[PDB]
Amino acid sequence: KFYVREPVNAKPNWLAVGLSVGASVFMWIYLIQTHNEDVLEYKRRNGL
Amino acid sequence: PFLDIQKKLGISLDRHFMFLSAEQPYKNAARCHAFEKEWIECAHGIGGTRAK
Amino acid sequence: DGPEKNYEKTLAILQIESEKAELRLKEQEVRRLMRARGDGPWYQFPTPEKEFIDHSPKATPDN
Amino acid sequence: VKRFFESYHEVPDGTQCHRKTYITTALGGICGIIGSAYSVSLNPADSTLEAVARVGRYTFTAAAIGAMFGLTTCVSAQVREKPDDPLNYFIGGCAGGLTLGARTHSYGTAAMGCVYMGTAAALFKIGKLEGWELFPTPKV
Amino acid sequence: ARQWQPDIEWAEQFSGAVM
Amino acid sequence: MMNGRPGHEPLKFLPDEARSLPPPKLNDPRLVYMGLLGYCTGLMDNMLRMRPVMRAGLHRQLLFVTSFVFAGYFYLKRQNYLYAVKDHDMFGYIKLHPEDFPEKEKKTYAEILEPFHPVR
Amino acid sequence: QLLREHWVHILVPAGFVFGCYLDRKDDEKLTAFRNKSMLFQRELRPNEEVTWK
Amino acid sequence: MLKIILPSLMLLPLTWLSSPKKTWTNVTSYSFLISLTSLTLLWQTDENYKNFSNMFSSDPLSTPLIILTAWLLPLMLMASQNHLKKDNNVLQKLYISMLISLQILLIMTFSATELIMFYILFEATLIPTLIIITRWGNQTERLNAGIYFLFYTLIGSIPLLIALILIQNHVGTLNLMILSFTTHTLDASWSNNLLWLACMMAFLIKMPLYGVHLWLPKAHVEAPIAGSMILAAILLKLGSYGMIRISIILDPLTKYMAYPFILLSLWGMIMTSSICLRQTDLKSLIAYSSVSHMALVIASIMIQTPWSFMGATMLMIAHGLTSSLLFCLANSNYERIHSRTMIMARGLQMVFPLMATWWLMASLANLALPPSINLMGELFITMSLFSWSNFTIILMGINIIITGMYSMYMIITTQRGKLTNHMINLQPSHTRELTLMALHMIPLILLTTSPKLITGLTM
Amino acid sequence: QWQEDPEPEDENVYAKNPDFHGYDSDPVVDVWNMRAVFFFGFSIVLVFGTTFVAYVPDYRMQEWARREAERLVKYREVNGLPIMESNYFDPSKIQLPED
Amino acid sequence: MNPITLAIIYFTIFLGPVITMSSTNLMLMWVGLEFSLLAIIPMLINKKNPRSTEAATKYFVTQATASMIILLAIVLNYKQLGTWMFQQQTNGLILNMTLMALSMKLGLAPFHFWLPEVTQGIPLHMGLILLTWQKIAPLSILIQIYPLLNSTIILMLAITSIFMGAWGGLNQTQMRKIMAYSSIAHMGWMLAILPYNPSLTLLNLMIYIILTAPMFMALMLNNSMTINSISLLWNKTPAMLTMISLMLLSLGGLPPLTGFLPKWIIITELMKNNCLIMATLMAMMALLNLFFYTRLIYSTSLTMFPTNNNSKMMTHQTKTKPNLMFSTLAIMSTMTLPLAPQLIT
Ligand SMILES: CCCCCCCCCCCCCCCCCC(=O)OC[C@H](COP(=O)([O-])OCC[N+](C)(C)C)OC(=O)CCCCCCCCCCCCCCCCC
Ligand SMILES: CCCCCCCCCCCCCCCCCC(=O)OC[C@H](COP(=O)(O)OCCN)OC(=O)CCCCCCCCCCCCCCCCC
Repeated sequence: KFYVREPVNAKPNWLAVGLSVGASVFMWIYLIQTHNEDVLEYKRRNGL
Repeated sequence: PFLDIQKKLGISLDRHFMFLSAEQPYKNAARCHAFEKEWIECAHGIGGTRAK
Repeated sequence: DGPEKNYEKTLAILQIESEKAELRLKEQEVRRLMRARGDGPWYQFPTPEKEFIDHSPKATPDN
Repeated sequence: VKRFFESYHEVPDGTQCHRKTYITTALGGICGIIGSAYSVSLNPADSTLEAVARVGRYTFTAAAIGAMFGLTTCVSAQVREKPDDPLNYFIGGCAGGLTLGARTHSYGTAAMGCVYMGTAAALFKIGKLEGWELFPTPKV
Repeated sequence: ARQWQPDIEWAEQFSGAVM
Repeated sequence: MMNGRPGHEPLKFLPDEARSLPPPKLNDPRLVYMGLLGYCTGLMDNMLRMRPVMRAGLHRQLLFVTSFVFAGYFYLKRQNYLYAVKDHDMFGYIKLHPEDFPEKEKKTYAEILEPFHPVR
Repeated sequence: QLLREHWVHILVPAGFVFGCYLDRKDDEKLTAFRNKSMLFQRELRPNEEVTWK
Repeated sequence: MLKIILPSLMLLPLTWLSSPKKTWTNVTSYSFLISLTSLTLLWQTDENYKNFSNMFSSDPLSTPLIILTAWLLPLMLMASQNHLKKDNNVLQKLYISMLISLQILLIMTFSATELIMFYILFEATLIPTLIIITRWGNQTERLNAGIYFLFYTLIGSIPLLIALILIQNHVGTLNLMILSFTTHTLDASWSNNLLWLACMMAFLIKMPLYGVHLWLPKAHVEAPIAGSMILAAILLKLGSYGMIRISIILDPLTKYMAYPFILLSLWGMIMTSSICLRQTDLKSLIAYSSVSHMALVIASIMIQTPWSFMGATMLMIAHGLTSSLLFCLANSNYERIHSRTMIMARGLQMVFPLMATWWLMASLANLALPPSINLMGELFITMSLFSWSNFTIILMGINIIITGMYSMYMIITTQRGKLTNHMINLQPSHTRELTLMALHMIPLILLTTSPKLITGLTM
Repeated sequence: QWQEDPEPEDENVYAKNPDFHGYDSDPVVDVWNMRAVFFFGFSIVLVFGTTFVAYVPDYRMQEWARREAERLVKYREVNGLPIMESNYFDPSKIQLPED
Repeated sequence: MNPITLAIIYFTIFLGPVITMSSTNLMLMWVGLEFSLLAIIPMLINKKNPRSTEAATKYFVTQATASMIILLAIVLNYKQLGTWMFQQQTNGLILNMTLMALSMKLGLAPFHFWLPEVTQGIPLHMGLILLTWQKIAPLSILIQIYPLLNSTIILMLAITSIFMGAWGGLNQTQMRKIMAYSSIAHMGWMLAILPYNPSLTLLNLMIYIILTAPMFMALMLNNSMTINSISLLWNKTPAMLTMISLMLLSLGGLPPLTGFLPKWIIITELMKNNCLIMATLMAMMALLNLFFYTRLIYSTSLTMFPTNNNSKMMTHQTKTKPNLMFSTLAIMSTMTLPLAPQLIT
């Protein structure tokens, strides 16, 4: 223990870290998915 | 309206008393009921510039 | 690569800028004509809604 | 007064110099009473006597600026027999600026009035020749 | 040799609510 | 100015006709710049809360990047849809009123006589 | 451990090979007129498919 | 060109990620590689202009300016890495970031194919030189100098934006080549006169024209050495480049409308050379010399002759190099004696022999020694001006006489004469500043050897 | 009076490091930063860049236009054609206005 | 202030403008403005100081007079046309009443005399809520009736708004008054572009909001009330001087900042509608706005004003005031200019 008071950021907020990582990976999967069905809708509507 | 929540959800919070031939209590028509009825259905679907 | 690459790339650039210029000019003329006499999709100014008019019989006949 | 200010432009410049001086004096007087009303309302005087005195001084100053501006413009146009030329309005603008400097009692304001009012009157002449629109109706 | 930086008078010219 | 067009759904983000548009390729300068803006936002956040600029809040920087690319991608889809319907309405008006847009016969530099101004 | 210390020396060469890469994409994009310029109209040799890349 | 822009962009992460003991070395070496990479734009084996993309292109006029900016960037670092030794690491990296950003934005500005992007990059370069002058300047007057510089440039540049938007609405695209091909003759009306004045006034302000040149001497006096370099060697040439680009759509009324600016340029170079004769500040004297040389550039660009354009281009490059070199020498003396006084340090020929040789060669470039590109530009400008009107030779000769006068007056009162023996703190020489001297002078020798690279669009 | 530090005096940098090169205070960085600006400024730019632009062929078609001019002078002098026609464009392809 | 009243007042503050945008009726837009006024009065008199009482009283009387001129216009329209809409043939006198009332709602010149007075003497958070949130509902009503407005009086109101805002911003030293005059100039820009295209009006409104929010936040961090207070920010919080400079340059409209984009595209469409004199005068007054911005930057970031002794314990203590939203809004208000075609509809 270095500081005389315990910092509010002494220990990582694990709920916040888990929510951040989960939101990031969920948005990545959702983004790549919507890119894929947008491509498929493009090709099926224009015959490509 | 500037935002169209009213048209999006289909609710009518104030769109049913804009004018005279709108919803009237106990079917008591306002003055000039037929005349601005003709004005609305003339102007509907053609835009403001063509309405004038 | 030689002069023909730059020549044909320049021709493509000049073409693309040419359609961009003439499309912008027609966009200006289309906007001017539509504001003068709105008859297309844009600049359709609002109008009170027709479906909020009663067509049921009422208390007085002279309507 | 719209018909009046349109009747300013009925005749080409250098003709009816008295009429042009009268109408520009009237327009300057209108601008002066507006500015004096704003001055007495934003910054109230200690008594109504000096309040109406300040209104009179501002009205007389603006009327003098407009009067000598229009007068010098018309006389310069008919001396040079060149009616549609912006330099005549530049000379009139400096005449108005020198009237402003004389009423303010400072040659610096006189010179600044010369250059600014000459530029403003010159660009007004270019606008009224080559069809510039100050407050146009929306077209696009 | 040191860079000039604002002193008391240059710092106090900005106080007075009117400038 | 296009809010009054016929068939305009009220307060709609991306209608079904927008699904006829090609999507962004997801590796384009606009989305890359939006991700770089998210990374700069995370770095700025670290510096302002007085942490190491890139050694701190890696999950925060990752979330900033992901959120920025998400918003940029969907906003880009909406803007490409809007520009597509702008050009579509423009071309439709052009074919609807051909007499107001006559095809001019541009004439060559053998009968056009441009003035010559010598620089001497 | 040297790759940790001298990792900054590859950023500028990375920008150079990235800059040359995007310039190649520009040549692929602005190619409406491959072998259509009226000054360079030549029939394609049997061993090639494009005039320039 | 994009292969020039990207590694200069990645210079900034290199600056902010390098060790504090290696940042200067890494950025200087990689910016030298940037200059070497930018040297490839001289591969012009055919007459057609190097249209790299839909938004970047190179020209016989734009190429030397890009190469010049990429060449002065390591010189800016080398000169600035001595007055920043007693400075914070974050502020040092920020100053390097400002220099790199100025170089990037000027490279894009010179390589622009669109005048509105040229304007956006014009103010993009306007910002960080203000930051440099106002934050790292030495005296109190740096804030006033920054205000003067910024608002002269902005009041110039807003009517340029106005005229650009109007001409874009008129023609459609505002692309340089589309304008150059579908150029339309103006009707020589009053609206066209005001349009011409609006689209010319920005570049005339930032050149600077005579009468509106008051921002330049205070900007160079209060500026640091890198700011003095960037202004006096790139931004005035940026104004000239803007005039050469935009003058093609302004026929024919520029024939009579060029009259007041030619007169202003000729009399302005006369009176500013007179100020150089009577001036007590070295940085001010070099600044007013820059005003006179840019007045020559204005006169050539206004008379619109192929000799005038070629001489303007060669004088652009020559004056940029020699003005940066003169400012470097003045700044070396300033970090020696901590004073900008013209007359205070006199006998430096003894203590600094090789630096006095660099002084002599810089002033000989300044007074247009043959066969240097300074003389090539100045002489071909005289040729075109005498073709335009025969009586310009009198003003031109008086300007040339007073130019030689102030250059030799500089040399005599700064190097020759008895030494000021009270100046104990005269460090012998730095290999850093001597290397800076040689890297300024050697490209002048090479461009003298081959003047065909910097001729320009015409010839 | 207001608590300001006194004016710092610039010391003789050559007193501690007699082999000072201008670049940084400690001798190790001083000599390596010197070697960088010479090897990357003088060596690979002022020599290789000078050599690269020295061997650029046909710079703005100068050598081609000399060879083509010699061809056209050869073509015209042996056939009786003038070296230069007064009109660049053939007047039969130009249709002037009637009045 | 308990959570119950906090929730009621904040929800009414939110509900007023949302009613105004979402509602078709002129009556309901008027009552939404009314909701906004009643909801935001107590937070102006939250601190219970005499300056807050003055600000609340001035704001209340000005807003009440504007509301009743709005109500006069609404009732006169309903007499003339029998409906609750300025449809196409409502009287120009009624429309001028609406425009004067909505301008004095907004606080643009020559109805601008209260806005620096009201924003002075109130805490910075309520100045932020005023100068961002309260100016959307009048813009909603104004955008609702864009083609019917009189362009002459619109342009005159706009140009005098920018002139008075630029001159006041040059004169004042207090940060709240500086923000008020900046607000007046920006509303001049939006009001000028309003009849030609409300899309650029909304774009300029969003750009102004996303520039004004983080600058106000930086004012909140130390309650830097004056130019001297924002000048010793180098000793208070040195990591934000760069963003302060960039935000004020974007507020000035220098390229390549994204705050140049609203001014640039507004001027572009002004030339599309041929009002070049108007646009030129507006642009030079925007340069004057940039002048007082640049003087503020000179005071706070580029120079280093003298600091005092207790700033040592200011450095000793630690702060978590800068929220998560500050950096995102700052980056979108600084480096968004290459996304200009995406920002413009
Ligand atoms: C740094 C110098 C600053 C001062 C000088 C600025 C340049 C001077 C010349 C240009 C006028 C001013 C800028 C407006 C640019 C207009 C360009 C344009 O499109 O022109 C064609 C247009 C004409 O439009 P048009 O070309 O479409 O005309 C159509 C013509 N018909 C119909 C026949 C087809 O000109 C204008 O609109 C000019 C309006 C100018 C109004 C504002 C003037 C203000 C006063 C000027 C100086 C102000 C700042 C300095 C104050 C004093 C400081 C000490
Ligand atoms: C392009 C824009 C530039 C802007 C500034 C750039 C600054 C950074 C420069 C980095 C390096 C790039 C150098 C660019 C110039 C290189 C010079 C060069 O080698 O030119 C090629 C030339 C041969 O070319 P060639 O075509 O044969 O010549 C014309 C014949 N028709 O080769 C030669 O003639 C040989 C040259 C080297 C041999 C030694 C020459 C010694 C000359 C001594 C001169 C003495 C007198 C000097 C007087 C000075 C007075 C002030």
